[PDB]
Amino acid sequence: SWQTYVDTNLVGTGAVTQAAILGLDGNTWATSAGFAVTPAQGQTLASAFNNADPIRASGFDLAGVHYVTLRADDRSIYGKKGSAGVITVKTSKSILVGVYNEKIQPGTAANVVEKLADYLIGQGF
Repeated sequence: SWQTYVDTNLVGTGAVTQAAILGLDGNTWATSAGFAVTPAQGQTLASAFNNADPIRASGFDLAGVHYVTLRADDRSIYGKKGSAGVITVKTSKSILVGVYNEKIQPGTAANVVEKLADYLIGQGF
């Protein structure tokens, strides 16, 4: 879903000053930011979603960013750390990753990512 919205606003700063689309062990789709995630991107998200134990306690880490992760098991997963935030939710067989800094509020980005998804939720991937 963020594919076409990745090369325009959604990523430039249409809610997040950075965003990437990874997940699903089938392949990648499209990313756009200033951080290279290790090759274990789709392998760290599918495994991180085991029992909300590793992501809940201690939190998880990536190339150079990490969060505490509050809830992660229902369907959406927008984690935060107190300054920046990474909205990781599923849509069209892909987990968008709204990577933004403190400039964007954890609510202004969760509101736009909630409506866009609302469109792809009717189907459910």
